[PDB]
Parts: sequence; C-alpha cells; structure tokens
Amino acid sequence: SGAIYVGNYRVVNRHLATHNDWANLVWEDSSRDLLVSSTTAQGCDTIARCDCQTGVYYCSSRRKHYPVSFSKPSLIFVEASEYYPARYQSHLMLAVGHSEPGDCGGILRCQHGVVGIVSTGGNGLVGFADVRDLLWLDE
Ligand SMILES: C[C@@H](C(=O)N1CCC[C@H](C(N)=O)C1)c1noc2ccccc12
Ligand SMILES: [Zn+2]
Repeated sequence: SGAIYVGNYRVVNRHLATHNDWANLVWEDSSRDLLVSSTTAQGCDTIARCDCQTGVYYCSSRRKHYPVSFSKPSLIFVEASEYYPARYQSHLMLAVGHSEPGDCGGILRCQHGVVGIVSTGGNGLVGFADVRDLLWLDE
C-alpha cells in the first residue's frame, strides 16, 4: 500500500484504488497501473523531472529503504492476476531488489524528488510505475 500526494492530487496503483478515488477520478490508465484522484488538502510531495536511473525505494515487506539502479520506462510483460489479464504494462522500470505482494505503493525517489511507485516484482526484481512524464501533476 502507498500513494503520492502532490498539490490537489493523490496518485495510487490503479489496482488498489478506493471507492473515494474512483468517485473523485482525474485520470487513470490500466496499461500503466496508475490512477490519480482529487484531494481537498494540499500535498507536499515533489515530483522529479529527470532521466535518473538510480534512486532509493521504500520496501514495506522489510520496513527498510534500499538504493537501486533501475531501467528506463518501457513496455514489459505482466502475468494475469485478480486485477488484470496477461498484458504489456507501459512506463514500467525494473530494478534488482526485494519486493513481494503488499509492497505496491512504495515510493521510489532520486535527489530530484518522487520518480514512481512500486507496481510489480518477484524473483529478486522490483518494478516501478514511472510518474516523471505526468507534467500536469505540478500545475
Ligand atoms: C503478484 C505479482 C504482481 O506484480 N502483481 C499483482 C498486483 C498487480 C500487478 C500489476 N501491476 O499488474 C501484478 C507480484 N509478484 O511479486 C510482487 C512484488 C511486488 C508487487 C507485486 C508482486
Ligand atoms: Zn532524478
């Protein structure tokens, strides 16, 4: 579990979005596993605007932060689940690191700010849904 709070927006994994998230929907993309809802309170997270391939992510299954090298956002195959059929997930970045079900929503940050959130993993890998291209989150 976990979300990014920037301005009047809340960014969450689309498969974990609540009734309130869907009732206050701004944008969602099943292919990216992202959903953005509106909030009344102001969010103070800062979004990174860069091409960093190194950063630190929060791993709830270890209650720890880990430094990682991660790939550029790309289309990657993702197996079926109670949330999606087998498909390519776009804007996804992989890293070698620990992650297990329950870790989705963990933030990945670089020195510039928030890069993305945990969305996939297993087998000694962790996948992050990138948010750096969503320039509208700032305005
Ligand atoms: C269950 C599998 C997974 O990635 N899912 C389920 C949840 C939805 C994911 C998706 N993006 O479509 C696919 C998984 N394996 O290891 C992990 C580690 C972190 C996080 C999710 C996992
Ligand atoms: Zn950066």
